[PDB]
Amino acid sequence: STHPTTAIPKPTTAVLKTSPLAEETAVELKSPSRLQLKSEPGNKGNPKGHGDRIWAFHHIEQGQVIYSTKPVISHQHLIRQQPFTGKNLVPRKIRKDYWRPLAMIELAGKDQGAVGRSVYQKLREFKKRHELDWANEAEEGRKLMHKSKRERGQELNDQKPNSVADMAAVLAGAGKGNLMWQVSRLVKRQLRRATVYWTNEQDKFHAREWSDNVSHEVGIPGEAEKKRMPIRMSS
Amino acid sequence: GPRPTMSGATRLVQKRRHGFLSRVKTKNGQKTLKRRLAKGRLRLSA
Amino acid sequence: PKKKTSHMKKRHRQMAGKALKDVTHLNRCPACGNLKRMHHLCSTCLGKLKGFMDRNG
Amino acid sequence: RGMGFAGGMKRHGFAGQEASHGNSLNHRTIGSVGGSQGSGSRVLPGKKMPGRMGAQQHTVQNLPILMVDNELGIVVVKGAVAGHKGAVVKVQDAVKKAPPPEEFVEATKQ
Amino acid sequence: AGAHVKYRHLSRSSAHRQALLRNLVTSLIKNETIHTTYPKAKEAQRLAEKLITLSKRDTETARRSAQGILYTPDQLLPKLFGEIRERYANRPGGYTRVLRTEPKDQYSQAPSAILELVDGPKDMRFAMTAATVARDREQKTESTDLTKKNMDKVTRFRKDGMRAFEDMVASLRDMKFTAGAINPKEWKKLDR
Amino acid sequence: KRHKYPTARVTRDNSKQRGESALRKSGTRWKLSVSDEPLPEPVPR
Amino acid sequence: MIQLKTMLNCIDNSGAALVECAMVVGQKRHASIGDRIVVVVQKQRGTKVKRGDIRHAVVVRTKQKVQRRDGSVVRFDDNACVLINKAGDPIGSRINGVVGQELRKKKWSKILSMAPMQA
RNA sequence: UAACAGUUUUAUUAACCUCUGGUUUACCUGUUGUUUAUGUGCCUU
RNA sequence: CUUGGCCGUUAAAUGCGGUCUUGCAUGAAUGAUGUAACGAUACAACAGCUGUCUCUAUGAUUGACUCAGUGAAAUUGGAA
RNA sequence: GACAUGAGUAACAAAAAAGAGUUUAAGGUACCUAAAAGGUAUCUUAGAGUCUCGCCUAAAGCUUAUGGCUACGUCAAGUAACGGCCUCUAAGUUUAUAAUCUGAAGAUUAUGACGAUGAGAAAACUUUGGUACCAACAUUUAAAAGUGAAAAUUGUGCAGGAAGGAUAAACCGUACCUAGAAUCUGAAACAAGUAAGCUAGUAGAGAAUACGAAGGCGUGAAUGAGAUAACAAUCAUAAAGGAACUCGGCAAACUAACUACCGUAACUUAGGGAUAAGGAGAGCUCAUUAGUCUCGAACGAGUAAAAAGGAAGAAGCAUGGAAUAUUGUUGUACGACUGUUUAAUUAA
RNA sequence: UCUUACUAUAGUCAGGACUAUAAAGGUCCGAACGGGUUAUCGUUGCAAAGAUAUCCGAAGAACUAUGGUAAGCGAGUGAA
Ligand SMILES: [K+]
Ligand SMILES: [Mg+2]
Ligand SMILES: [Mg+2]
Ligand SMILES: [Mg+2]
Ligand SMILES: [Mg+2]
Ligand SMILES: [Mg+2]
Ligand SMILES: [Mg+2]
Ligand SMILES: [Mg+2]
Ligand SMILES: [Mg+2]
Ligand SMILES: [Mg+2]
Ligand SMILES: [Mg+2]
Ligand SMILES: [Mg+2]
Ligand SMILES: [Mg+2]
Ligand SMILES: [Mg+2]
Ligand SMILES: [Mg+2]
Ligand SMILES: [Mg+2]
Ligand SMILES: [Mg+2]
Ligand SMILES: [Mg+2]
Ligand SMILES: [Mg+2]
Ligand SMILES: [Mg+2]
Ligand SMILES: [Mg+2]
Ligand SMILES: [Mg+2]
Ligand SMILES: [Mg+2]
Ligand SMILES: [Mg+2]
Ligand SMILES: [Mg+2]
Ligand SMILES: [Mg+2]
Ligand SMILES: [Mg+2]
Ligand SMILES: [Mg+2]
Ligand SMILES: [Mg+2]
Ligand SMILES: [Mg+2]
Ligand SMILES: [Mg+2]
Ligand SMILES: [Mg+2]
Ligand SMILES: [Mg+2]
Ligand SMILES: [Mg+2]
Ligand SMILES: [Mg+2]
Ligand SMILES: [Mg+2]
Ligand SMILES: [Mg+2]
Ligand SMILES: [Mg+2]
Ligand SMILES: [Mg+2]
Ligand SMILES: [Mg+2]
Ligand SMILES: [Mg+2]
Ligand SMILES: [Mg+2]
Ligand SMILES: [Mg+2]
Ligand SMILES: [Mg+2]
Ligand SMILES: [Mg+2]
Ligand SMILES: [Mg+2]
Ligand SMILES: [Mg+2]
Ligand SMILES: [Zn+2]
Repeated sequence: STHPTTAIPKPTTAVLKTSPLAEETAVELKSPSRLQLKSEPGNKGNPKGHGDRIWAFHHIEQGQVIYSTKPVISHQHLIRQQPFTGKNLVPRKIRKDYWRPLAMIELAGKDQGAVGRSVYQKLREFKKRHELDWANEAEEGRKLMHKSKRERGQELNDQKPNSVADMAAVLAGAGKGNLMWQVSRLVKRQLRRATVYWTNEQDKFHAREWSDNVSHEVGIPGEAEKKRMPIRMSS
Repeated sequence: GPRPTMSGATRLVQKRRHGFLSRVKTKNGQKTLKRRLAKGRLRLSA
Repeated sequence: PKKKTSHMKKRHRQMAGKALKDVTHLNRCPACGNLKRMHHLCSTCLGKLKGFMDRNG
Repeated sequence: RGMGFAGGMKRHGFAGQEASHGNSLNHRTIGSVGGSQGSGSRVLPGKKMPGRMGAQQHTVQNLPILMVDNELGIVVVKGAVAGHKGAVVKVQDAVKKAPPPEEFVEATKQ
Repeated sequence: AGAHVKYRHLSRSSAHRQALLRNLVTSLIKNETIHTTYPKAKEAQRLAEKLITLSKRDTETARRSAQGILYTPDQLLPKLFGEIRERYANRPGGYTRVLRTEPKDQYSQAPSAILELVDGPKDMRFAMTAATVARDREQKTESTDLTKKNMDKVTRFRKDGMRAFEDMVASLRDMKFTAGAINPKEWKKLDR
Repeated sequence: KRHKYPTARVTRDNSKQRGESALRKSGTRWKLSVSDEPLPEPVPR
Repeated sequence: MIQLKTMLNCIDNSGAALVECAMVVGQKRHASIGDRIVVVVQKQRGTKVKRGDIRHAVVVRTKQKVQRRDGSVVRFDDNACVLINKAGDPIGSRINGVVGQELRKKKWSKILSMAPMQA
């Protein structure tokens, strides 16, 4: 069975209005989690350094997005993150001449990997609710329901704009129980610092508004070595 | 009755069996080309 | 067939009782006055009323 | 009772042909329709063939009357009668039997 | 050779035919009207009336029998045992109406008809009778005995009846629905 | 998990993506931590 | 309804246990209770009749339902008979089992007198 | 007088379903595997 | 010649099996002869089973029939 | 060559299947309106989509080949996540060279060259001959367990199982179609045929059988709507009888699968016959529990653990419940046997 | 480029059972695959060899793929 939502106004846990349907901001729908009320959560059962950086890759022609914990992607990410959008629309493999890094999220804490694994979870869950349960784009915006099953599937593959908006939401506190919050419980709570590296400065404008805890930089480590210069707006 | 003898046929065999080089490099192939050249054929092979 | 059918016998088979019957079961719509079939609804007023009940209801 | 277009088995009691021993498409067919040139080179009149069946007048003779009720207006006769329920039938004294007694014919007219 | 058919088979299999009638009835209760072929409108009529009879029963067997006739019962059962049950509470049978129309598909020229629920929001005979009364008052013509007969038919068991009818007449007159209509006094002089 | 041996009682649905469709907008099979939030709307290209 | 190749249980002390109908005597329609048939003995019991003998028999009860004037209908779980001679009288002297009451109107008095129970 | 009881067979043609059977593809009941929808649904403070 | 004689099998045996043979015109690696095992080979019998049949009946779908759309073919000395 | 007849006839029937709404563009009608325009409704042509229902499913799905009269904005140094080109060679080829043979053409041997269906360093950064070999079969092995590959380890049987070379990014391919719904071969939009991988889940020994999540489909009007006669095809059931049918049990029906169940003849080449024959059991509930597992704290409890389990019990006409596995026995001839054959009338 | 044989390089054969083997069998039941026994349908067919059921082999003298060789005075190939 499956349960699709409706495009109705709802409250948000983030400090921003991630969507025009957002009613309120910074709403606590559940008590803090075990690690939310922790000044420095750590990677207890994960490799050293895992979770400090989160990568995002996109198809520079079609817009298909993939999230990874490592600086590279494999055939697993494509089979496990890309749903069926139609015939001849799901690639049978990853082609090196089409997939490029979209962004990299780096947390200030260099040993609090648990915070990143959570940001990674919310990102993959949001993407699943964009490919499925896209009631906010059926009659509005792109109007996917007014299109053919061919054009509709081509637009469900273009998850690049949606992905950038997910980052601005997840990094702003979106999601129930995401570790981007820091509850003191003396009760004062705040957001954790993060840094997003972009290959294209223009891509960061898909999000209508960014949080105050995120800083933007141009250039992902490893691209300059491949002779891939970043795209800047001010030239 | 006729049979589907071109089922599963490949174009690598067409070039080997009826291609241009299969004829200019043989004694009997040269006659074929010269016969078709005298008749005015555009397609001398394959 | 053993022989070719002549013009007389093929015209018989095609015309004798095969004439198209005129439709005389016609009357007028009570709402607009257009010609319609007896015991049938007006196709003009049907669509117009079908659409009138779609806007305001 | 009407039967519509009936084949040769139902309309005339034709036996039909075999069912399994090689028969080809002729299980309920009428078979041969006549003899060859020496018999006229034609189908003879009166040849029994498929056609409409039923919906014809039919008489049953010598049926006794078991009950006579005036209130219900019924006359119960022994046996079966042609037609469906609700159809009109004609009842009359039997022709192959002696007329009813003279005392009865006069009592009814009286 | 055998028996006459009990009902129309509609050139289908047993399972297909049953599903066909369940869909026609499901669409009828969902939209209150369906435009299909006359033979289908006449086979779905006997099943639609038997489903509304179950809606007027109080046993649980009737609730399970209605669930087995509709295709989305969780969404239509409340309407069946709700709005529809209250509508036909005082009408002894005859909850449906089949009206012949012109062919819905001109390719086949198949005789078509409209199957509708009487006293419903999309009653075509209720609207046609209103457009007739609207034309008479706008043209100052005297309504015929057949128009008055239909005016009483579409207002007797309805909830409000005359009030709803007069509102439909007033709406059509204000909207000028009868514009371009031919006066019945000029029908005898028209050859087209 | 209480019983870990392979033959243990199987009570999960082994068809994870059952009823899920991106073209038919079927929704998610289960309720997630981000399912009660409004989907963020980006700026179009 | 007994016909050619039908097997019947002979219920008289003639020496036969299972007989096969070979001919329906006196009619073309299949034989019922009270009709004569010609049988071939297939099994004996242990001037008795031996296996392979050809004798006449009378159907005394059938598995097909037999209707009567009073609307009553009788049915047995088997088809049985008793052997007779061309003269018409029984060969045996005692019958073990119930017989059909239709033997009365077909002039089978001798078969009924030696019958213990009738149904 | 009453009452009781008894008053052919075979073959064939045709009609007819009261009876005896056969059939029953939108009837009732029971039941297996699996799927879908809806409702409901474990222990403990 | 011939349905060879005899026996068994069948209510009834030009069949099948056994057996005797004066075998028109069997015969020994153009192999002779007898078993086990094997066979969509051929023949015969028994039990069971059945619409194969006595003797058919009813039911289902697709065609057949009608309306709308599209639109062949073999054949044809000429034909009242 | 044109035009007739049959004939407005047959056909548009792979036993999947359709029903009701919505909508875009262009155009044709009617009305409103006569300032054109616009509006309302409807029809034609070409599309799109929603809800419902059904069919396929170890496919009629997805990803790719052979191929292509479908269409040209299909983008790569290499690995992960790629082939060709290029190097090496097999079967073979050779109007290359030399020698030899030869009526001419040519042929032969050697060498060279060419020739994949094979072999080719590294990478999530990279540039001797059992001291054996990489044919078949079996076994073992990436340490929580199971499963499927790769490669290797060990062994077995006889039928005794290649060759050769080595070890800062050109050029070519990349679109679509995979045959039940518009593309390959079958003269074609043909119920045929064609290579590889993946091919939900339940349930099973299983890729059997049944359902079917996703996906696709329910054909380009190459059709649609009715009606449900004869007759045909493909099926279903059937009183009594049970081969009386027939050249002949043709066709159909009976039977059937499973168990670490019982039992099993003549004969025999001693292996068989044999899964002979013929019988028994089966689903649901439940007493009971040696160990394993779980919970609580030796012991106690537990099948919201796998299994075991009994002469236990309940209900129904019926528990191999639906689907899937087509009888048994006997006597001969011929040929020992498994095999092979007239592609498309003879499979013996 | 069909087909017969050969040749080189490769690939495929669910599951179960018996047998001396863990693996030694022109073994057994049975899918894929490969055959084409029987019947019906079809015969201007969907098809110039098809459909349905039934039946046979299915670790082998097996099946399959890409190449190669051998054919038209003399006969290539041929479980014939
Ligand atoms: K020479
Ligand atoms: Mg592609
Ligand atoms: Mg040929
Ligand atoms: Mg080939
Ligand atoms: Mg009638
Ligand atoms: Mg018959
Ligand atoms: Mg004459
Ligand atoms: Mg004549
Ligand atoms: Mg039809
Ligand atoms: Mg069914
Ligand atoms: Mg009757
Ligand atoms: Mg009656
Ligand atoms: Mg009856
Ligand atoms: Mg019902
Ligand atoms: Mg000799
Ligand atoms: Mg027509
Ligand atoms: Mg004709
Ligand atoms: Mg006709
Ligand atoms: Mg026709
Ligand atoms: Mg228009
Ligand atoms: Mg390359
Ligand atoms: Mg080379
Ligand atoms: Mg290669
Ligand atoms: Mg196919
Ligand atoms: Mg084609
Ligand atoms: Mg095809
Ligand atoms: Mg299968
Ligand atoms: Mg397809
Ligand atoms: Mg359709
Ligand atoms: Mg019977
Ligand atoms: Mg019976
Ligand atoms: Mg006989
Ligand atoms: Mg006979
Ligand atoms: Mg048979
Ligand atoms: Mg007991
Ligand atoms: Mg009982
Ligand atoms: Mg042999
Ligand atoms: Mg063989
Ligand atoms: Mg042949
Ligand atoms: Mg062959
Ligand atoms: Mg043959
Ligand atoms: Mg070849
Ligand atoms: Mg074998
Ligand atoms: Mg037939
Ligand atoms: Mg024919
Ligand atoms: Mg065998
Ligand atoms: Mg086998
Ligand atoms: Zn009108």
